Amino acid sequence: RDSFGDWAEKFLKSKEADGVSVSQLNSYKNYCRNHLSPLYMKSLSEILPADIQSIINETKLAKNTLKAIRNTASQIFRLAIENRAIDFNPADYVRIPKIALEHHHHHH
Repeated sequence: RDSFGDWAEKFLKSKEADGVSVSQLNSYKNYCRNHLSPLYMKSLSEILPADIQSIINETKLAKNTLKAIRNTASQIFRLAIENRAIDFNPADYVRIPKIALEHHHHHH
């Protein structure tokens, strides 16, 4: 009975009350709204570890951004674990792909 959107909104409000910068707070909101959008409408029990990994596959941005998305999710799941809504953190099972060749591709 615990939707990711529920806990995400609480996490957002939590950090807003914690005293983070508005731009920073809006960053969290953007992560859960845009990237974790499919998850936001799902329940914690309906969220798959490989499903989050799929979001990382579809999100094609810089390393820092990819990890930031996952880190944000991890913190949200941790909050859920605090209330014991979910029993584990699938986001911490998500690994950030390091597809990196020393030789340049098309973009020099």
